[PDB]
Amino acid sequence: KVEGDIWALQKDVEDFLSPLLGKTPVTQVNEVTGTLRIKGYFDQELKAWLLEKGF
Amino acid sequence: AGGQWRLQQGLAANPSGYGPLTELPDWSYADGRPAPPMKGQLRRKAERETFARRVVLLSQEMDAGLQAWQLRQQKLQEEQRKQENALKPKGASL
Amino acid sequence: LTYFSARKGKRKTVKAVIDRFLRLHCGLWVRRKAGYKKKLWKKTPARKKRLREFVFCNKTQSKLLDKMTTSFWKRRNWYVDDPYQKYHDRTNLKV
Amino acid sequence: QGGGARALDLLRGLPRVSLANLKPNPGSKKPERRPRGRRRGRKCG
Amino acid sequence: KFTRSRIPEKVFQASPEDHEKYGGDPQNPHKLHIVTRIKSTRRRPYWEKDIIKMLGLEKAHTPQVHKNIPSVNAKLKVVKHLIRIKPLKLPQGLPAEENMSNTCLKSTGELVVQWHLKPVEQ
Amino acid sequence: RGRIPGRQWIGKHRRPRFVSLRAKQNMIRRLEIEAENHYWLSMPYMTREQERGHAAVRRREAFEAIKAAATSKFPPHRFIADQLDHLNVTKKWS
RNA sequence: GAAAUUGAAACCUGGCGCAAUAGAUAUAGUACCGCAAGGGAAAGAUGAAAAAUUAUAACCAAGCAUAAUAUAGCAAGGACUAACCCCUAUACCUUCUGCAUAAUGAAUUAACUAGAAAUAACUUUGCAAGGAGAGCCAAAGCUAAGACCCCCGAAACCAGACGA
RNA sequence: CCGAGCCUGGUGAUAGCUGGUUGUCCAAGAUAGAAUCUUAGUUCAACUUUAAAUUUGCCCACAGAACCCUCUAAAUCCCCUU
RNA sequence: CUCGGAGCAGAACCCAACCUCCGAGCAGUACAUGCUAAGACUUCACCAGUCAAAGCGAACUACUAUACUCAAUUGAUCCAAU
Ligand SMILES: [K+]
Ligand SMILES: [K+]
Ligand SMILES: [K+]
Ligand SMILES: [K+]
Ligand SMILES: [K+]
Ligand SMILES: [K+]
Ligand SMILES: [K+]
Ligand SMILES: [K+]
Ligand SMILES: [K+]
Ligand SMILES: [Mg+2]
Ligand SMILES: [Mg+2]
Ligand SMILES: [Mg+2]
Ligand SMILES: [Mg+2]
Ligand SMILES: [Mg+2]
Ligand SMILES: [Mg+2]
Ligand SMILES: [Mg+2]
Ligand SMILES: [Mg+2]
Ligand SMILES: [Mg+2]
Ligand SMILES: [Mg+2]
Ligand SMILES: [Mg+2]
Ligand SMILES: [Mg+2]
Ligand SMILES: [Mg+2]
Ligand SMILES: [Mg+2]
Ligand SMILES: [Mg+2]
Ligand SMILES: [Mg+2]
Ligand SMILES: [Mg+2]
Ligand SMILES: [Mg+2]
Ligand SMILES: [Mg+2]
Ligand SMILES: [Mg+2]
Ligand SMILES: [Mg+2]
Ligand SMILES: [Mg+2]
Ligand SMILES: [Mg+2]
Ligand SMILES: [Mg+2]
Ligand SMILES: [Mg+2]
Ligand SMILES: [Mg+2]
Ligand SMILES: [Mg+2]
Ligand SMILES: [Mg+2]
Ligand SMILES: [Mg+2]
Ligand SMILES: [Mg+2]
Ligand SMILES: [Mg+2]
Repeated sequence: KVEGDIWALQKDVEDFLSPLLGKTPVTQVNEVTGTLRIKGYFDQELKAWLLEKGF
Repeated sequence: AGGQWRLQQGLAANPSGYGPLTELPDWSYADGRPAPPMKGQLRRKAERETFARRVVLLSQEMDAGLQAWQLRQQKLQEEQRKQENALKPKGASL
Repeated sequence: LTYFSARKGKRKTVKAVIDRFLRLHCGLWVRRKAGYKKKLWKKTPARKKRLREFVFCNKTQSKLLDKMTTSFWKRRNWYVDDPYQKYHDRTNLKV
Repeated sequence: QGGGARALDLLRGLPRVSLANLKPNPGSKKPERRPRGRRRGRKCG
Repeated sequence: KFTRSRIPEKVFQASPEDHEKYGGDPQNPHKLHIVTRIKSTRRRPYWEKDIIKMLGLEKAHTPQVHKNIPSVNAKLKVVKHLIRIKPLKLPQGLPAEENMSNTCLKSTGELVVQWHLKPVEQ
Repeated sequence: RGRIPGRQWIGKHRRPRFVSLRAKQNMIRRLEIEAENHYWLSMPYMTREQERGHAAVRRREAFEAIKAAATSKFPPHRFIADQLDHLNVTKKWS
């Protein structure tokens, strides 16, 4: 359910998850469906991260 | 024919190998402007460069490894000297 | 195995598997050792204890029994005071 | 906001959507294999 | 039964006569090898096929440089009958960054850092 | 009238095979090459103790690249433009 | 392989059916075959007008004819001024450890003649601790779609008829 | 055309057996055994294929792996480095 | 026709022949050969088989006492008896 510039979301996600993983995460951007797919389990980290952002 | 003779002269056994007959450009523009390099020569130039860099990389690793081993031997010798010092002996010898 | 029944057109369950094996919802199958009630007088207590154990099945046997049973036996059950309730889910499993 | 506005105004300059230019999403229609040809014929797997 | 072959260490002990024949200097051993495969790996046991791949000798008559160290030499001793081993010579020393693109490996085992494709004026 | 029983090159009775002059020379030529290989394997540049660990850093980094490429597999990105460009199949002149 | 229980829709005149080896066997259960029960075909093609019949041109399989043949060889290839002469080359399918094999099938042409589907899993959408247009599944699941499973052949067995 | 008629039906009987199995192109690909009225077949391993996860795999330095016994075998296992 | 030892198969494992040899289908002593539980082995799959620290409960301060001696010394499911 991502609207607008999904590529902006990917850079923010990569910046946020880089310290935790120690490397750039492997992500897939689906412009058609507005879906960002990330390798690994980061649901709890991203839910709090998106909640802080105001979403 | 003549492969062994070419080796004795320091040349490639196959005349199509390294040399002016192969590596030089086959043609140039009539006004004198040089032609673009042949695709075969570009492949050989890149392949030779990788071989040259591999020679340097192997040489530097062995040089670095020899220094590291020599550094360890020097360090091992120094450690023996320090342990010699201790408290002055006493008893019968005093 | 009956892949398409003659009256309903549905896959049937081999009831021999049900009477012998228990499928944990995690995908594992639990069975009893063969001959654990046979000739106990000639078997050492160390051997007899191993026969009384409830062991798991390997990937091939577990996959075989999945094909021989319908989706009814793979559903999640909430039996009251189920002895095997704690074994229906995996913990700290990697890969 | 390059996801919503950009995906629509780009559609303005494209030909009208009709029944003659509809395709399934890639990867959603796996090709059908038939026992024809040298590869999948003969003993047919 | 056909098994792997244990080569005695006496085979790899150079006599003074050998040094004069091949010109090598035991006190200054060559740093690098020039290994070229001149024999096919077919009709040879699989362990010889694997070692050829490890040494990067898949294509015959393609020179490959390897370090003259006991571990590398151990692999060479297994497939010594399939390869030609020559010492790498550096008449002008190791190539530098300036002359990396002007190097050539001659048939004599010498790596020349300058390659002008011109006859000598001498 | 002179026939080999069974197949020629297999069995208890075989067709005799003889070594020609050039057959010997070819074997001797390859024997000389291997003899020179024995000489060049008799002079290692470093001992086993000196060699140890001199290339561990590069070998470890080489395998980390293999691990990185192995764990980087993922479906490629999907773009709206690629899906929308399929409408051009019915583009016509006005 | 149930049952209790549950409980919906229902406007004939349509076709991502066949088009003369197809679609019924069918132009017909006729011709023909059998004592009988029974088995069971093949095919037609002008045009607005035949009360326009010197009409409706032509080109297309195998088979021939126009037009037999010239050293030598899986009949071809490389070629060549030149068809051949020169050089190179042990048909195909099946079956096998292995087939030019003197193992199998095939005169040839046209038409017909042989991969059907669950269980999960994967891939791509939807929605999401929910999914699904009552049922079912669910400790990221669930719903929907795509995608995998041939042809011919016995000697027999049984039931009911028809035959001295 | 009788070691037991013929016709129809069950019937598209069944066949671990034989034969056949239709467009183009590319890629990976030859594999210890065990059980079986089983060795003309199957199932499980092994091998092979695809997708996926993440981490060592192969080649191998010392050190190390038995007495009894006639061949005091070629070698193997283990194994950092590379 | 199943099981075990030895040679073939000399040194980790494995390895066939209607190959060369010898055996097994028990016996004896206990009556904690009670219970339970880390980590392992495994007859090339599976089934089956094998070894086990700690702990509970015993034994025990004499008892090479703590999963008997022994090489094989054996038979799945269904079913039947209780
Ligand atoms: K095929
Ligand atoms: K193939
Ligand atoms: K012979
Ligand atoms: K055939
Ligand atoms: K046959
Ligand atoms: K023959
Ligand atoms: K034959
Ligand atoms: K025949
Ligand atoms: K069979
Ligand atoms: Mg064919
Ligand atoms: Mg003969
Ligand atoms: Mg008809
Ligand atoms: Mg009619
Ligand atoms: Mg014709
Ligand atoms: Mg000829
Ligand atoms: Mg010929
Ligand atoms: Mg045969
Ligand atoms: Mg042949
Ligand atoms: Mg003939
Ligand atoms: Mg034939
Ligand atoms: Mg035959
Ligand atoms: Mg015919
Ligand atoms: Mg199917
Ligand atoms: Mg399917
Ligand atoms: Mg037939
Ligand atoms: Mg009967
Ligand atoms: Mg009857
Ligand atoms: Mg009469
Ligand atoms: Mg009769
Ligand atoms: Mg059949
Ligand atoms: Mg049969
Ligand atoms: Mg291939
Ligand atoms: Mg039996
Ligand atoms: Mg078999
Ligand atoms: Mg190994
Ligand atoms: Mg290692
Ligand atoms: Mg032995
Ligand atoms: Mg082995
Ligand atoms: Mg095992
Ligand atoms: Mg204890």
